Amino acid sequence: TVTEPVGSYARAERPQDFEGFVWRLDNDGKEALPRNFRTSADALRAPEKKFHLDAAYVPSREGMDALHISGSSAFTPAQLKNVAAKLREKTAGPIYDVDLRQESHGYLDGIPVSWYGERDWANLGKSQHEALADERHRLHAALHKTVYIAPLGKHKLPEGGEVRRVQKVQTEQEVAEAAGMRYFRIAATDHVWPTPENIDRFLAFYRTLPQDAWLHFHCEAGVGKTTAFMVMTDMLKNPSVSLKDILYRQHEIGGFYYGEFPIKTKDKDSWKTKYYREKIVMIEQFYRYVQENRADGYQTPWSVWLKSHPAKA
Ligand SMILES: [Cl-]
Ligand SMILES: [Cl-]
Repeated sequence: TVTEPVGSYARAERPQDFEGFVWRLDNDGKEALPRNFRTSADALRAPEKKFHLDAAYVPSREGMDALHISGSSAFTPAQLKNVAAKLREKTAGPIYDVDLRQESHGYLDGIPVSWYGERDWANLGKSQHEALADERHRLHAALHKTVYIAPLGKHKLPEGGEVRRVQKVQTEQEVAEAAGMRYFRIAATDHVWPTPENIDRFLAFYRTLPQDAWLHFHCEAGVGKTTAFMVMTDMLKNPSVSLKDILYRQHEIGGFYYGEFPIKTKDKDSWKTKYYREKIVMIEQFYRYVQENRADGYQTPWSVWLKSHPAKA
């Protein structure tokens, strides 16, 4: 009798110890595009040293050209419009803004902000329904109110920033439409593997997309959750491609490497270690799901399949 199965370690943490306490600046808006902007049409570059990968290896590009996905960090309304434009030059299908942020976020006076709690876990433990409700109330309560927006610096604590009386409030859905992009929200928690619920929602969403749909995934930094869903999409759309090729190419176009590697972590980041290891196992577990469930068209949802086929540490 285990309390929390592999893939659900975060459930053991206490949400009450990571409540939001400040409006974090998601992007200074100085660049034309958000950080870590990348597409499946991009050329593959040398892997990062930290992952100890074979730089000489040439991963398969089978399906890359048809994959039609991209990723990036958070952004300003203007940076998103730039993304939409760049993507429109690559496709004629609907471009989706896939918001993988569980944390409450929005735009105050056009400034992209989020209600940050330690580890960005201000909405940890909440269902998507509750997280969105919190976000809706907080965004609305900020109108005509004085707010403190600041970027995080020393030890993930507010550093400088600005104070202003909000005159306009917008949700990402609104900003997404303004850029001519469809919107789909997946309330996934930062630093951890997406819950069975997050993936169940994404999978149902995937089966409904038209053939020419372009998915633009993004989170706060655009590395962790963004690469995971990019990887999942790659596996789903290109099931005949090996796990190695998938992980290598998703990494070499600007994403994170979700395979095994010497996980080195700072003393103040040691809490991340087990989550990184958990994600490596779950990545393999998802790959197994796709291989064993594509034949009948995914009749069995991920959550259900995962319960009868739990992963090992
Ligand atoms: Cl609920
Ligand atoms: Cl993440």
